[PDB]
Amino acid sequence: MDHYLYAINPNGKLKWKFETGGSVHSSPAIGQDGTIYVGSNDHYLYAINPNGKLKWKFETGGSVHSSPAIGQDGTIYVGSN
Amino acid sequence: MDHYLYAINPNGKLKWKFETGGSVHSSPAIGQDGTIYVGSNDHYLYAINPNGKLKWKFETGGSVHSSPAIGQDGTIYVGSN
Amino acid sequence: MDHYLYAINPNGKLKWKFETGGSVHSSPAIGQDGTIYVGSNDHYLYAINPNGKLKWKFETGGSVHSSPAIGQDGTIYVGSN
Amino acid sequence: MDHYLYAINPNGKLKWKFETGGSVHSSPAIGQDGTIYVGSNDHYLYAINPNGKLKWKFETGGSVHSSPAIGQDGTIYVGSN
Repeated sequence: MDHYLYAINPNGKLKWKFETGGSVHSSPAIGQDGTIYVGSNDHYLYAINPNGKLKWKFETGGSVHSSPAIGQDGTIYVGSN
Repeated sequence: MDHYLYAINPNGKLKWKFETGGSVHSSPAIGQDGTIYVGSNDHYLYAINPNGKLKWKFETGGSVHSSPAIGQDGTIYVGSN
Repeated sequence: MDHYLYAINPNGKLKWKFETGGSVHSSPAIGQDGTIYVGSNDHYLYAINPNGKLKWKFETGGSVHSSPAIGQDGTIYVGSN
Repeated sequence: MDHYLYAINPNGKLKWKFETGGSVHSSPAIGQDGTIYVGSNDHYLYAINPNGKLKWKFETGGSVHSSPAIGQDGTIYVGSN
């Protein structure tokens, strides 16, 4: 499979996709600085930069179907399976 | 099973329905000009006008479960299976 | 099973629950007038009043795991399975 | 499998994790005082402080897949299986 997070332009064209190690069921969230957070079936929560490069990957105990929330001070909240 | 994205008035009467290729697990998102986006299990991220006409669809490698998010500049982000 | 939509108070106590005909996997959305919209495994999208009584129920072709969006003019958008 | 709700800093380092009873499919939501809410497959809608301490949990009849929504007045809405 593909396992990618997609970033698509208003005109229908691709901007970038980013690869995780498993399927992306989480829905993306976007913090004040433009960072995109999303979970994967591969265990991690991923921080991707607006241009599509990894920022960091945090590792939890299981797959991530829960979708992140961002609180005022920038904390990212998400559950794990 | 149904497979549509439904537009329904606050009064409860249907406004329009747009048939996609498979079940819509994806929750829609609304951009600045009012375009509605939503994944489809037919592997596409769809984008609909406020009048039920297809604007465009973007082909992903797999089923799109993830619900899209929209950045400040209109970029549409979403994950695929 | 229960099939209910729950409305819980900041203090942990119950305000009301509402019964559908099947399981509630959709996540709720809230329109400007306080109306709560959510889907069910039983096929319908449900409009519930702030006090917990039905407002109307719209019927689609399949179960509703997609979660609704509300656009500016009050349209409710949701997919079906 | 993991079962936690994770709080992670914008820098990527863990802030706290709060163990719930089962997998967290539910996506969290953030209220006015900063309380984080989230369902759990252990049949509860949880509510966490910004410091990883349980505020309260509310027992539903079944697994809570739905992600909560919050009204103007702080009421927490959510659906159950």
